[PDB]
Amino acid sequence: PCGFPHVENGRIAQYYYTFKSFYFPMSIDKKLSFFCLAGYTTESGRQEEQTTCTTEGWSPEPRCFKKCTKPDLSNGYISDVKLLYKIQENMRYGCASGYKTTGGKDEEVVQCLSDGWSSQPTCRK
Amino acid sequence: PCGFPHVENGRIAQYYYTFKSFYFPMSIDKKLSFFCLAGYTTESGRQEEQTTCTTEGWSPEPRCFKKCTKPDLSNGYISDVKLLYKIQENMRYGCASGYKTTGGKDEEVVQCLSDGWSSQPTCRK
Amino acid sequence: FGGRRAVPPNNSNAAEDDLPTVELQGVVPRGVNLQEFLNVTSVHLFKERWDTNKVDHHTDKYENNKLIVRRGQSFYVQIDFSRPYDPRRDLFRVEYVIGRYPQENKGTYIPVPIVSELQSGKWGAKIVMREDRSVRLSIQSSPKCIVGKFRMYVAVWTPYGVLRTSRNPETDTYILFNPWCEDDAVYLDNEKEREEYVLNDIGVIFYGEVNDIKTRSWSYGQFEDGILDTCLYVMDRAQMDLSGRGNPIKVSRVGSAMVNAKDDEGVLVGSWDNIYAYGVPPSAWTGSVDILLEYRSSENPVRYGQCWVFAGVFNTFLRCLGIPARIVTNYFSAHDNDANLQMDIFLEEDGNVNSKLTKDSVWNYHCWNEAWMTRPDLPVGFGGWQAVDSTPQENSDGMYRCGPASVQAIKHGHVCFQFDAPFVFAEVNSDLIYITAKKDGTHVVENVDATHIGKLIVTKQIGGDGMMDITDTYKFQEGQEEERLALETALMYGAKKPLNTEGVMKSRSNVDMDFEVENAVLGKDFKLSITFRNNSHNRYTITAYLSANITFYTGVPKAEFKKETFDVTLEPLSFKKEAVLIQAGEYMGQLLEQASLHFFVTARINETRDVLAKQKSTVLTIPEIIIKVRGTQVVGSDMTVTVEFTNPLKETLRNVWVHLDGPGVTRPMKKMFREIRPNSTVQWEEVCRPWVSGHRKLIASMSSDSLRHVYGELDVQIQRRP
Amino acid sequence: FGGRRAVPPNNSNAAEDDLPTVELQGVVPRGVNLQEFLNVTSVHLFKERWDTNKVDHHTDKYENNKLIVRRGQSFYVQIDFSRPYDPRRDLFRVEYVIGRYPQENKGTYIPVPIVSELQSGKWGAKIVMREDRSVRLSIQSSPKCIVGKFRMYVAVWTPYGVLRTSRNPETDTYILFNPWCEDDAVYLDNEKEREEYVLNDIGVIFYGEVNDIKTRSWSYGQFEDGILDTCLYVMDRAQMDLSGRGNPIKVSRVGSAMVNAKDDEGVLVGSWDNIYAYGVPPSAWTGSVDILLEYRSSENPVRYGQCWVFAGVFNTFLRCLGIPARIVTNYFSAHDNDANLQMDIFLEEDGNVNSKLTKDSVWNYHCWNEAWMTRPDLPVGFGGWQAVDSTPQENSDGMYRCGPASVQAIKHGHVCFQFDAPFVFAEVNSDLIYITAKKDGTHVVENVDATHIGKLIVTKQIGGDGMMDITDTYKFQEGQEEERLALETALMYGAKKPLNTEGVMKSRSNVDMDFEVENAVLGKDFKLSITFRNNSHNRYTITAYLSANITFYTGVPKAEFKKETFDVTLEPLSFKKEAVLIQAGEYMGQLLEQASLHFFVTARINETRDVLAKQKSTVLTIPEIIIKVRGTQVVGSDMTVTVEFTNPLKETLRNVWVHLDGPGVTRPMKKMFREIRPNSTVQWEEVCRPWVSGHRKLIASMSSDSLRHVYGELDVQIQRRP
Repeated sequence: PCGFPHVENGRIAQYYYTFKSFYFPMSIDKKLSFFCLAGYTTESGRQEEQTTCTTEGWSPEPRCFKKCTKPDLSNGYISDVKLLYKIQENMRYGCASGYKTTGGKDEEVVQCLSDGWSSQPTCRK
Repeated sequence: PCGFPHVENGRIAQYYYTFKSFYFPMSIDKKLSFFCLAGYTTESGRQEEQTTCTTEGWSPEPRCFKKCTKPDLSNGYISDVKLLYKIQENMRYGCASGYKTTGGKDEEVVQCLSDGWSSQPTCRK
Repeated sequence: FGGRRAVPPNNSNAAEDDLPTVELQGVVPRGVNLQEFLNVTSVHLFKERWDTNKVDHHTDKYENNKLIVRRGQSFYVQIDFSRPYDPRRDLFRVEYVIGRYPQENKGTYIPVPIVSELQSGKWGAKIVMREDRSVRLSIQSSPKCIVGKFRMYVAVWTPYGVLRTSRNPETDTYILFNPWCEDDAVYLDNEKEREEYVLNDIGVIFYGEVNDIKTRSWSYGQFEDGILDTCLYVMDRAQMDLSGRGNPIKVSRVGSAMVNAKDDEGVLVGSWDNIYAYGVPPSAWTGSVDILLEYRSSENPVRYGQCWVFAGVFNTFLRCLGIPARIVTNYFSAHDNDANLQMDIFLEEDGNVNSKLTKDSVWNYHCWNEAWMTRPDLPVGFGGWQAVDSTPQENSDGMYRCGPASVQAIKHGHVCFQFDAPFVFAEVNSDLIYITAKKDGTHVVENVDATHIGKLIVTKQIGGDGMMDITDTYKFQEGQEEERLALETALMYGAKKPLNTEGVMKSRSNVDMDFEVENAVLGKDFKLSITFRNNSHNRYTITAYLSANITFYTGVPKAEFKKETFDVTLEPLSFKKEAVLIQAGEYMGQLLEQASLHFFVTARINETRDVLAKQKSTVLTIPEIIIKVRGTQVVGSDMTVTVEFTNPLKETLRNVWVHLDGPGVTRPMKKMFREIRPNSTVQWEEVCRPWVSGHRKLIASMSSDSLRHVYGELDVQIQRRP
Repeated sequence: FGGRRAVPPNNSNAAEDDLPTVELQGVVPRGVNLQEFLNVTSVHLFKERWDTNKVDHHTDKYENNKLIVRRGQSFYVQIDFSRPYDPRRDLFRVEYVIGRYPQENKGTYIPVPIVSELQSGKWGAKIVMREDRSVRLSIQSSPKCIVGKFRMYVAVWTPYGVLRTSRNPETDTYILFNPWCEDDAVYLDNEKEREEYVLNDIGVIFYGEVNDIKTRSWSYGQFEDGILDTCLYVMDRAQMDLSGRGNPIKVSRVGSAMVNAKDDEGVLVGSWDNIYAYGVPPSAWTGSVDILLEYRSSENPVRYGQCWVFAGVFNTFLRCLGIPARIVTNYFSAHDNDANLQMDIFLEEDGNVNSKLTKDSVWNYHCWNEAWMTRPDLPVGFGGWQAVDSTPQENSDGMYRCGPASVQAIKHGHVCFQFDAPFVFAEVNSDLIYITAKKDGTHVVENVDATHIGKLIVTKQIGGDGMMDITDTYKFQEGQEEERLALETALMYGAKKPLNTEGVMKSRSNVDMDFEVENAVLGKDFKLSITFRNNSHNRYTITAYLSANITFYTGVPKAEFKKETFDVTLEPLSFKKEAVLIQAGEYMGQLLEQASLHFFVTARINETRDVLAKQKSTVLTIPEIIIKVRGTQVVGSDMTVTVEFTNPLKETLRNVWVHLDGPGVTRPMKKMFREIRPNSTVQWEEVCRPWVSGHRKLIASMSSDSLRHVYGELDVQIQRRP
């Protein structure tokens, strides 16, 4: 049976915290809906997902990753207007003339990986 | 300044869980209400109480103590219909005919403490 | 001018507007050959009830000759142009339009884009086939689409403007909620539960008392001719904004508020006066169909309703729009609780019941609806069944319907969430308190009973007429920690216990008392037996009182038909039994409808002063109406229905109305008999021509100036027509 | 019979019952010497406004001769008996009684026990002195006590039952909410905030537009004679259950729903029609006092109201009952949002505003109340200010008032909690969307402005008439992460964004555009100046359009008074300025009330297709009314008030009404002038006899068949009378 899921940066249905000794451990193939706090997302980019009790425990694990923040870059610009970027979401930034991206390009798209940017956005010379 | 309190078995106001990095650390003399879940109670036996930020941190300490359950008393009786008792409340129990309590009397009073009843309810033959 | 709004509220589905047959745009040259561009000649909706659209949408049951489809699911249409379609230059789209002030951003004007593939969750149309002049589209509606009756147009774009089909009422399309679509907020994940809670048109309503449960059938008839239009008319009379009718929470919240009429502007006038002058007795109605059609035609509140009538009408409304719904009956319902978890009984000093102060009354049963939906306004874990009670009580808004309250919230006492959850929790979880009103004017709490309120909650079982116990869906097993955890959670979120029972303790006398009333037929004598047991080596003496009262099923008393006193000795470690014979001449002249009696037995032990208090209802059994049939039980064939009623009383019944009903078998009909002498039998015969095959039910009822709440039913197999 | 309820609902404070002057107990003998028991000869309430009871309760301001006290706090009375009271042999109690069906467990019959010490939070009476036949009591009310006008009785217990004082209307005691008592739900811990939000009777209402904030005074007058009785009458006309009137949440929820009259129920008929036939123009009212008294005397909805009129009347109601309350004005309010966080503007392909589709509007300002209370129905930390918009909005329950929504919940986006929080959140946090409605019928999101809605929120400052910015109490600093967290939390709980603003981005060109409109006096020409600035080494050509509209303050347009087109060439890094003159003759014939103008500037850059779009409002300044005073400003002395008004137009004003008001200085008065020639001036003079000392304010207003929304005020110090 699957024990009480310690959701990180997130929650399960909030009666389960009070009635914990009644509901847990759960039987295999029981499903449980969990959700992230604001500023966090599940690895799929969903705010909410079902985990399932298995012989492996809760699968997928109820882990919420933190959103990447808009970078403090200079000598350049960010095309995307938003401040926070979902996990596995990607964002485009570009150089002023006479500058080149971290990838050496005119413009570069970087992804917020499972934690942190795939590269630090910067427009070098 | 005072950090984000870890209210075990309890909660502070729900937005503080999301807006943590904005509200904390907290300046001295801010007062922060907290409350225990069902089945738990504060040191004073309240459900909701205020902490105050001090140079030493939070005070009084945000801890929630589990209510003591009515015993499955062997060979005995209890006065009360109650299932759960406040922390540092007390309970009276007594003997079937021909039996004597853990303390050897016909009746005994036990206090609910942090780890359970001050003495285990039981009547010896 | 009118500075409040740029356009009036689009809050009626019956309202329409005149879409231009041509929208010329800009400068249009002289002599433009607009007939180079496509003209639509005919549109086909494949709308026949045996055909793929209505069968796969589960809408073939509706007695309606227009296209009815469920949102979130694709359906076919064919369009015939004046010339073959040329994708390189012929741009066109279907338009769905609703109300008088349709707007695209409000979802009340819907241009359906042509697409190579239908996306999930989007309006669109796929050209699945082309054949000379004709194109066949697979259209898909949004799973969040407004529910209602849409006008359809086809519009072709040109450099010069838009050319559009004229108003064609034959193409009006009903879009309904889709329990079969995984993306719909009303999605129900079990086919048997969809078949029961949406496609079943005959309900069972449970009444009587928890020791003597009674059943009656109820025709929901949500498929009958004009009922869908009547549900739309109900929302139009609510003046519900069309952009809100896509939401099952708001549709439940407004539809339930429409069920009980305060002044005008509601479906049913609530009455419990037992007279029902200038109206129909609530216990006469056989089903929702004639109530709804009377409302639709008279445009005024129908007289009269009660809790099961309101629940029946609202269950028809929900199932007709396609929200899954069921009626549930709670036994010993603490209605009008004001979110207090305590019902007070007042006692005289000698231990008799103080009938002057005892004005709280516990309803032997109460009916409310459950509707199935997700709750995206709440946090996770509160979807599924939502309790809606269309019977008004004082809540935080006022004297109104309560809910939708999440049943999963109620079970856990999480009653901080909307709507009205503390009052529904208090309805199932209140205690009884027995209070001595002393002669010095002080009040002393004598006794508490947590077990009485909401002892059982029942609903019709899936695929049969048996009851299903659902009590454990509303509250945890009694006397366990989780019940206390739920109670404490409810007390955290504004449930109340005005009286501290903290000082109450079990009776140290170790005496116990209980009594039983045997079930009886109306007009028979019956025995009430009171038992006392002394589980102590002490001798005691006890004074005990029986008060027997005739009551409405709401527990409201009318008269104390019997009163008796006992003086009893209980000798050490013993037991004693008193018996009472109750005769027909005591109660028969006085009974109210549903023939309910309520007994208090209360006793004070002289030596220890403890009070013992118990109370029990019972409902007298009234003989059933008998239905019989003759002839070919075949669709479109004549069948003869015989309704038989035998007057059970010692008296002549007067102004006897008999009602007959049965969806797909007969329209609602009623017959008047001037008098039925005791114990004579009336018969009524009708010739009816059934139009729905399979298992069907005939339902009958009786009402009169002195007897009512009498029912009967018959299952009939109707064969398919040759 | 009546089976619905054991006793009729106790829902009117005006209703009374006749308590027996003797209640017999047992078989009372013949000729009992009842004169051995106590009989009450007189009761003194020390109810004089200068006396300790009203001073310490802060109820001495009310123009009411009866006793008024605030719940949860002690007050003195004295009882004079037929003989000295003798605790050994004499039992007596005070009874407080309210409504027609008072019951002890419902809190509407209140026996006050004589006690040794007043227990905290309990009803009780302490004998503080005895002298000869008189006992002086200190009585404490429960902090949860019902608020309303209680009857009072004194009852003496005897072996033969109860002897009770007869009905004495001199003793009727108003129990109010107590902001000063730490146990009251309305408790306010700050002295000056209690002084302002409860005891101040003159408000300030902020209007106009955010770049030219106009201000006016408003007489709340909650202490004026008969206003408290009118607030009780308002709750009686709601048929609000008396047992519910102890709750400030329910009192706010019901009273706000009572403020807007739908049908012939409610205080004010809403109108925005600019004509106001058969009624008073909403801009004519100087205060709540004459509205509430007209309602109380006519028993019918007052004609007519608007958002600030509803807010003023509801603020008077709240402060009168003692719930701390203030008006707040939001600038650029997204009203009628239906929880949608998006307002759409539609553009033609050439980038001109499509007025045909652009039917959303943003109100230049909107007013609602905040009431201060704890929220025991919600989790911890949502107490304090509760937003209550008494203006009807399409809501979770059809078209109704919104709230009380916790401001602390709104700011953090926890709109899952009741009541109506998503709609209030959307009022302040919506975005403008600019959408090209292409000629092919497709909609392309061209631009987004997250900054425009709710740019400022203001209220009257404590103890002065300056504005206090409270915007940070409703939402975090714009563009910071905490705004995104609040938005995402709101989207978790049923706020909506219909269109995904993902296919929209920073302009490719990096051209800025902005424009300024100078403020003007009504009837003057003024300059509007548009600037375009190039931040790139490219050269651009731009086509730009100005649309100038006359609008209601709700942003609903009436006429396009000016339309202009500009062709601009921007050199690399260059800028250009376009100056537009707007002439009085273009707008003066056409202005609506509040004289509001709205300008769209939009442009498309030909080389990059980017759309630039901005919109701004102005309100034309209208000269104030002049108030003057003559003679001694002493209470009870005659004072001469002169109200002067000069017609600002070049036309004859007709049917001019001037109103004058000022609580404690003058009752509401109004004067009719048949005509006022274009440049002419009128004077009105009254003699008024002020009855309140200290700083006071006179308030005046003007209205006519054309010009209205014109105001004036004067601060008058009134000296205490000798």
